[PDB]
Amino acid sequence: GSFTMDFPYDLNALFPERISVLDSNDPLPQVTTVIDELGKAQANRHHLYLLKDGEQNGGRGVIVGFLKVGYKKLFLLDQRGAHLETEPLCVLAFYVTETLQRHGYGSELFDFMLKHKQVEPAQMAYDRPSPKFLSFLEKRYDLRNSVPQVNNFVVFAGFFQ
Amino acid sequence: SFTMDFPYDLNALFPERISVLDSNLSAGRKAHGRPDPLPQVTTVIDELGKNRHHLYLLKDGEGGRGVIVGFLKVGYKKLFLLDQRGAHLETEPLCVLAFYVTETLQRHGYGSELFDFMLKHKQVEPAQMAYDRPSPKFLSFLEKRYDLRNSVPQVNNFVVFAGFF
Ligand SMILES: CC(=O)SCCNC(=O)CCNC(=O)[C@H](O)C(C)(C)COP(=O)(O)OP(=O)(O)OC[C@H]1O[C@@H](n2cnc3c(N)ncnc32)[C@H](O)[C@@H]1OP(=O)(O)O
Ligand SMILES: CC(=O)SCCNC(=O)CCNC(=O)[C@H](O)C(C)(C)COP(=O)(O)OP(=O)(O)OC[C@H]1O[C@@H](n2cnc3c(N)ncnc32)[C@H](O)[C@@H]1OP(=O)(O)O
Ligand SMILES: [K+]
Repeated sequence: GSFTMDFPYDLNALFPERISVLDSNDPLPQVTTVIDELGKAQANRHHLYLLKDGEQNGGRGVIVGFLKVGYKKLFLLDQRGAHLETEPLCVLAFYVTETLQRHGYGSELFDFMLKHKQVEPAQMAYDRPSPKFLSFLEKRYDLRNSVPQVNNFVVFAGFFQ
Repeated sequence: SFTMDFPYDLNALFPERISVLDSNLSAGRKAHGRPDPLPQVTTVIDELGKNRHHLYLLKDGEGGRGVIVGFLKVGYKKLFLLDQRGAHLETEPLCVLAFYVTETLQRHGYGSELFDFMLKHKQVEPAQMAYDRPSPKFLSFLEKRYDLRNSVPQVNNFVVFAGFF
């Protein structure tokens, strides 16, 4: 249980963000309890996935990572450098808490999104991805061959077709 | 209300800022024996919806589970705007991106309570922000409650008023 709210049906359907918390199958970092604040110190909605793992505090546990995807209208270059407008699903944010990286949490988060969006990794665009995320994509999803862009998004060979 | 523990680095990098605040006029009304009627609701457990943007949720409170009666989402956006004489102008104001109060409770002052809370806490006036594709009811809201009447025509789907400049 991650939320304690009741939503009217209309508000829920028009809710500007889609959010999912899933449980996971180690050094615990320091945490803060969030109560009423997160992040503090015909519409195509982005989908935020959060991963929980642990039984701290009678099962409450800890959110160890998040993944945000979404549709974005992108003007891309193709294989022959021709221009092409398109609206793929994009990874917009991807993070696992530092001390728990390289423990498989990211893979779990990413896999859940694929299964449920029924998209493959080569069919998405990646917004300004970090070195670690590139490595992750190259090593765990065999995404090796990129088609050069000038708009800060990365897309791989399979995307075209 | 949330029941999660966030690591500090994850919290600081969290891609969205979200705030839930309790309603005063909802509390006052219930307290004086004339609470507003709640529609049928769904209990959320692990699913919602089935420069960071800031999402505000207004809770009608119980002391059990309250009810979210409205939401307001703002965020900074880089915009290429036209001014009053049509000169081009790039600027990055706070924008309203989404604004909704559940249907049966519209026109009870709830939208005003959310909008006022955002203005105080973001410390902006309504004329200094831009409005992304606002619905007719929201325009009405702006015109009637905040005296935002004079629009400066744009071609990019955002609405801004004279005071903005
Ligand atoms: C487009 C944007 O959203 S950019 C994403 C934001 N990320 C950052 O700023 C820094 C790193 N942050 C992270 O959250 C993670 O490292 C992620 C999200 C990229 C991957 O999630 P993890 O839980 O770490 O991935 P998981 O453990 O499932 O798989 C591990 C693989 O990811 C990569 N990886 C994870 N940590 C590192 C690291 N420190 N250096 C290099 N590669 C790394 C490697 O491919 C690794 O495989 P290896 O152990 O065989 O070298
Ligand atoms: C940028 C984007 O997000 S566009 C906004 C999305 N809106 C919609 O899809 C439809 C309407 N949805 C709503 O959620 C609301 O009516 C809001 C958010 C626009 C205003 O919230 P409320 O809680 O209803 O506002 P509040 O009760 O404080 O003030 C009422 C004023 O809003 C306006 N308003 C509210 N409902 C209506 C309506 N059916 N018709 C016309 N104006 C309305 C009027 O100006 C009204 O003043 P009046 O009663 O003197 O005419
Ligand atoms: K509360």
